[PDB]
Parts: sequence; C-alpha cells; structure tokens
Amino acid sequence: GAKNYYDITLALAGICQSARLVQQLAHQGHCDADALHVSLNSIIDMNPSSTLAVFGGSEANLRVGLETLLGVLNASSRQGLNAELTRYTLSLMVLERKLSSAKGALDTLGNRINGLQRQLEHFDLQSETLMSAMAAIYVDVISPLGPRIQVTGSPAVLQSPQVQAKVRATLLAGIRAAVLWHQVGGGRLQLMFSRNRLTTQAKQILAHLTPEL
Repeated sequence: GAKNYYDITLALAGICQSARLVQQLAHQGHCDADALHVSLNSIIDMNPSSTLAVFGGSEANLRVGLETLLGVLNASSRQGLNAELTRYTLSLMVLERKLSSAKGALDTLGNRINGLQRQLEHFDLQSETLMSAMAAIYVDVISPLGPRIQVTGSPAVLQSPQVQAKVRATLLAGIRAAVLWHQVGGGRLQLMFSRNRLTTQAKQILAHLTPEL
C-alpha cells in the first residue's frame, strides 16, 4: 500500500530479470525457461492486486532478477559481462520514462497488449507466433521513442529472427516492470539514495527463499 522498499525491490528485480534473460539469449540463444515464463506472463496477467501478483504471486519467480539486482547495484566495473546487465537495466529505465511522457503512448501500449488475445486464442504464450507478436509491440510502440537499446553477445546467434523476437519480447517485459517500478515509488533519485536499502531487501528475500542454507 503506502510506499515501501519491499515492493520497490520486487519491481526493480523484474527490470533486472529482463536484463539478465536478454544477456543469456544474446550470448547463448536460450535462457532460463522458468524466469522467461514469469517475465512474459507479467505482460499479459491483467489487473494484479499487488506488486508480487504481477510476477505470479511468489518471490521464487523473481530469483533471477533479485540475484541480478545485486550485481547491477553493487558490481562496479564499467566493463565485463556484468556491465552489460547495468546497461540494459538503465536503458529500459530511460525508455520507460520516454514512454510514460509521450502523450497517448501508454494507452496505445495497453491496447496492443490486450490485442494479443487475437493470437492467444490459438497459440501458447511461449510459441514463435506469440514471441513475434510481443516483439512487434516493442518494435512498433516503444523502441522508436529512442535510439535502439544496443544488444550484443554472439553475432551469429543474434542473426536468428527467432532469437531477435525472444529478445524484443523480453525487453517488453522489462519495460512493463519499469512502469510498475515508477508506480510503486521507484525512480532515478530514489535509486541514487537507496542502493543499500534495495540491496539488503533483495538479499533478505533470497535468504527467505533458501531456508536449507
């Protein structure tokens, strides 16, 4: 309800989970299938009753994001594989701010997302058809609002249109988490001023998820 770090940490973890799945897809051509399922579902899972409900109601569904958030906030090379994750997280945050400023854009986005029912009737969420349809929302509605997010990895892997579609759909999940992040009190300054609170909160959730350790 009132602004709190538990909810802000969860929404940031959703942004970071998109960043990490993109990195996996760009280098390997495949990613954590359970995490991708959670992130893609967050796009279509209508009228959530809490922040955690966006991600299916269980903290375990954000494990990838919560681990990623720890390195994005505290790992400080501006280089290495870890720095790719920071670049993607910040680029999604920048693009979301452009989206939320652009008159009519969030309305267009919602209408396009609900229109995925045109294909969901016949095809599963993780199918090529749906991945392509999700990618087209990102490319048609969001990406034009700034210079492209630069995705690198294995150049030949990234030549696959199926990989490109999975990457764009995962970016759309990242934008959707960034909208939530701002709705629950996150933002540029709040992040500058709360890196430890967020880090501590993420490590507490990861401990809660691991009673055997």
